[PDB]
Amino acid sequence: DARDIIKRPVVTEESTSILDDKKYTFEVDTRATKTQVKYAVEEIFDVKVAKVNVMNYKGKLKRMGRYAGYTNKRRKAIVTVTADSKEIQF
Amino acid sequence: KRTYQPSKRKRKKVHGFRTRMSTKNGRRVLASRRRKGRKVLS
Amino acid sequence: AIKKYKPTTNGRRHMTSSDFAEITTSTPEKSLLRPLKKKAGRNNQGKLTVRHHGGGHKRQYRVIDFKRNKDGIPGRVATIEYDPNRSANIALINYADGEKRYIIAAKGLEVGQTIYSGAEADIKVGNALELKDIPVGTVIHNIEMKPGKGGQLVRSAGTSAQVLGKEGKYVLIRLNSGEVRMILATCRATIGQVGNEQHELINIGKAGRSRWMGKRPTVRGSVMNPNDHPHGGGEGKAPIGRKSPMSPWGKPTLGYKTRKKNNNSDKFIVRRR
RNA sequence: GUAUGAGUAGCGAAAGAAGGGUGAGAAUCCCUUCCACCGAAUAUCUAAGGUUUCCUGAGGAAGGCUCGUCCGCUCAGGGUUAGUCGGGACCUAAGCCGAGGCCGAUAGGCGUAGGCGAUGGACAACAGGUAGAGAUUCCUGUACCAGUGCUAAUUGUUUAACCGAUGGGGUGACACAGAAGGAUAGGGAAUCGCACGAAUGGAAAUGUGCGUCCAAGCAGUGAGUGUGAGAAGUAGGCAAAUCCGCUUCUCGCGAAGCAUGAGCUGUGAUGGGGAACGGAAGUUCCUGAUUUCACGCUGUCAAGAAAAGCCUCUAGGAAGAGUAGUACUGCCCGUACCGCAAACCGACACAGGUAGAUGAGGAGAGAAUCCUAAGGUGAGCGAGAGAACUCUCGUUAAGGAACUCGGCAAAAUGACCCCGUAACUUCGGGAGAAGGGGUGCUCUAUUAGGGUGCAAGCCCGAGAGAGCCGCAGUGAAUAGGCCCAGGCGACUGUUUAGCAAAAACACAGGUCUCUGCAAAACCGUAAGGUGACGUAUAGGGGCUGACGCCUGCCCGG
RNA sequence: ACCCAUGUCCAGGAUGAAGGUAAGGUAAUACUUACUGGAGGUCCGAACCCACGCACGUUGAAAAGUGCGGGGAUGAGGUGUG
Ligand SMILES: [K+]
Ligand SMILES: [K+]
Ligand SMILES: [Mg+2]
Ligand SMILES: [Mg+2]
Ligand SMILES: [Mg+2]
Ligand SMILES: [Mg+2]
Ligand SMILES: [Mg+2]
Ligand SMILES: [Mg+2]
Ligand SMILES: [Mg+2]
Ligand SMILES: [Mg+2]
Ligand SMILES: [Mg+2]
Ligand SMILES: [Mg+2]
Ligand SMILES: [Mg+2]
Ligand SMILES: [Mg+2]
Ligand SMILES: [Mg+2]
Ligand SMILES: [Mg+2]
Ligand SMILES: [Mg+2]
Ligand SMILES: [Mg+2]
Ligand SMILES: [Mg+2]
Ligand SMILES: [Mg+2]
Ligand SMILES: [Mg+2]
Ligand SMILES: [Mg+2]
Ligand SMILES: [Mg+2]
Ligand SMILES: [Mg+2]
Ligand SMILES: [Mg+2]
Ligand SMILES: [Mg+2]
Ligand SMILES: [Mg+2]
Ligand SMILES: [Mg+2]
Ligand SMILES: [Mg+2]
Ligand SMILES: [Mg+2]
Ligand SMILES: [Mg+2]
Ligand SMILES: [Mg+2]
Ligand SMILES: [Mg+2]
Ligand SMILES: [Mg+2]
Ligand SMILES: [Mg+2]
Repeated sequence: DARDIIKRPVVTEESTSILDDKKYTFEVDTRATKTQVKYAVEEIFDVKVAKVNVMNYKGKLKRMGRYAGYTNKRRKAIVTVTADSKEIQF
Repeated sequence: KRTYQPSKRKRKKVHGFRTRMSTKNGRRVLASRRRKGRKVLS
Repeated sequence: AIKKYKPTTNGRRHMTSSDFAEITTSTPEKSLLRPLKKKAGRNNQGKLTVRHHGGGHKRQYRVIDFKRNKDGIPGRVATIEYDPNRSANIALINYADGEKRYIIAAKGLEVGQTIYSGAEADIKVGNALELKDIPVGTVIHNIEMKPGKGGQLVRSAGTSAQVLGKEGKYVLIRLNSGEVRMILATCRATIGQVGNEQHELINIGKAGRSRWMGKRPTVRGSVMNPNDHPHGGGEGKAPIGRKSPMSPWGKPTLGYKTRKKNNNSDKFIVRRR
């Protein structure tokens, strides 16, 4: 269920700035684990993963007039690969 | 000083769901709040 | 012995204490310590049931053999030690077995002495026998009401009973209160009085020292309000405006006998104090 | 819903000014410079709490007590990276739940095993960089804990290398106070280096300013502090023990050895940081901790958590075992921001309250006080007239409590040293009694003398003389008014949160009384508990209220 | 409010209890003087806690505060967490 653990990449200026150091920012299932993410990325892209970082984000409050609600709860992994491996592209 | 001096732990362990459902008379509170239809039970 | 403090300030103006000569060590036996936790007169329910208790120095329970089940084995007395949990002092006993126990210290018990228990034990301070096997007139302590339960009756400081006779299966005992009582003869007791005879003579000398001992203030009823006490009220200092003085729950306080009138111990009681 | 008061009260403690700039628009935003405020805080960290308030870019409707081009406001995008930090998968305390069980009109109450539960215990990473927003997290280096496999050696096979409890034992594991030391943070001098070397009379140096470094880990050491060693034998430690405990002998002690142990030296470092992109100096000495050694020592009485984890012991299991080097592996939650505050509690951007770690200098006993350093701020209405009255302050002729319920308030005293000090006294006190004097600067003076040091040098600074100036020398600020007599309560303490602080409560002490232990008394229907893991030198209740001398008569009710 | 367990806080200075040692003194004790020592609901005094007096506020800055003074401040202490 690699394709279900790894939902999306996180395309932002921070992320792109960080890609040159062979680090990849993925958005992931909130129940995933660091180790699952490791083996899933290794599966899905045939890279070697050295280290995997992960943070959890609360949902931000937004409005559209009379109607408030929190954006979805996010979990952002930052995989990094062994230097002697092939890159994930974006 | 003043009378509300907050704490999450105290709040939940007094007024929380498990404290209500531990007690026969706290399940009525929840039955009564579901009967009014409140968005929030405890 | 007793130590008067010079009146260097009014908290000491008449303070006296003990000098603690009888006590040799200040390091109790860790294997025999247990914890105690102050209850302050609170209950099962959390309610203050017994007033005037709470908030002293904390303590450890020193486990004390009142039973003396260890018969025939000799025990060398190692040391005499303070116990906050009692007025008396406690003597540590290393048996030849290797076992260590505490007992009540009796008056005259010295470090270095040897201790025995059972029918073959001579009548000597520290030795525990069945009242079956103790002669009349001798002075004892740590009497038990029931065999094998443990000594239960005379345990406090400077405190002594005296044997008066036999009744077959029973034995007459003058307890410290003057009460003569019938106690079974398979019930054990120690020979001797208790070491801390000076205890009663101590002037605490300070309010704080009773607090340290764990004792809250006693408020009188003549100050309380009528809701709170039957002596309460009156538009000044008022006398006890009742037939008798009264507790906070009615139930006269002065003279009124509170012992149950149909008690099973009545006929074992030969002469009330 | 709209008036009235009414364009009124108020705009919420405080120092701003000008120049430039942006902009449709500027007291209010941005920059600069001077100025001022805090500085045991108005600084730096961080809990709890709040939960996006953080950053960036736009914006000015409303909010902001004015304004606004700005914001903790609105929109939109982003931002929180952990084997080692903290909490869990580790432990337990008070307490809570509670299989069965005991109680009980029901409902349920109690409660064993057992399990949850930190504010405590255990537990392995440090220093730098990070120009929009995180950092012991990321990156760079150097490591540590636990495990795994791969190699290379070594060892073991059933009188069994090894592991070793779910059991046993030791440690863990501990109060309060006091004192002296060692070291170190820190602070400061010269020294060294870099720049300057000067506006207004003077100085090319006894000149001015700035700085004068670096961990964890590894190896070694060590102020020192604790502690006696071996052999035998075991009525004990639910069974067992080679361990603990006990006993008996031998050798006995400012001598080792064994535990800990702050710090120190070398590495780490042919790195990093740093004052002129690069990269200088980094020595010596004084003082010196409230930190650490370390509850280590000494003393006292009020006699000062548990469990796990560690070490060992067998019970057991045992055909695989550990050693080195390698490479790999190491989960979940939190991590933004505020955090004496405009983000928490207070309806407010409220003169209130909010736990702890740090918390510099001169003078100083000092975290006092005045001024200040690093660092933060200039407090969300202003300007200008300087009038009565109100408030907060400052000074006042002569008198000096005549005021007044009353010396309410205010004024006065105030600090260090020296002389000297009453009645009374429970012999401790009264007592800082009172009442009086002296305090500055210069020279004798690198001082007599001390501390430190191998010495050079560096700190503390005792009297004395001899002089100088002022109205005045703790020249500022901070810092007791005293005495006589008396009532009450002995005292310290407590009390009507938000009118009463007291002569009221309590207090130690006295006395009566009850209570034989499944105590009495109390809570509860009962179980069950407190009492009390106590035992009449103890426990409950009533009264009195230190101490001294005493406490009389009446038992008819 | 009372309590339970567990933590933590209290700048600096002063006084100088018991005890102990030594000299004197004695037949020996007493006893005296010194030194040491470090006790206390002890003293002075910030932080911390409280709240005695007065003034101001009194459609408050505040639904109990502010300012100037005031009491305690190693203990019957203050405070945090649960
Ligand atoms: K904790
Ligand atoms: K200072
Ligand atoms: Mg994380
Ligand atoms: Mg009582
Ligand atoms: Mg009353
Ligand atoms: Mg009544
Ligand atoms: Mg009455
Ligand atoms: Mg009257
Ligand atoms: Mg009358
Ligand atoms: Mg008008
Ligand atoms: Mg006005
Ligand atoms: Mg200050
Ligand atoms: Mg902002
Ligand atoms: Mg506006
Ligand atoms: Mg737990
Ligand atoms: Mg930040
Ligand atoms: Mg932060
Ligand atoms: Mg303002
Ligand atoms: Mg005048
Ligand atoms: Mg005059
Ligand atoms: Mg008059
Ligand atoms: Mg008049
Ligand atoms: Mg006055
Ligand atoms: Mg009084
Ligand atoms: Mg009041
Ligand atoms: Mg008052
Ligand atoms: Mg009394
Ligand atoms: Mg019962
Ligand atoms: Mg009275
Ligand atoms: Mg005091
Ligand atoms: Mg006083
Ligand atoms: Mg004040
Ligand atoms: Mg004081
Ligand atoms: Mg506070
Ligand atoms: Mg609380």
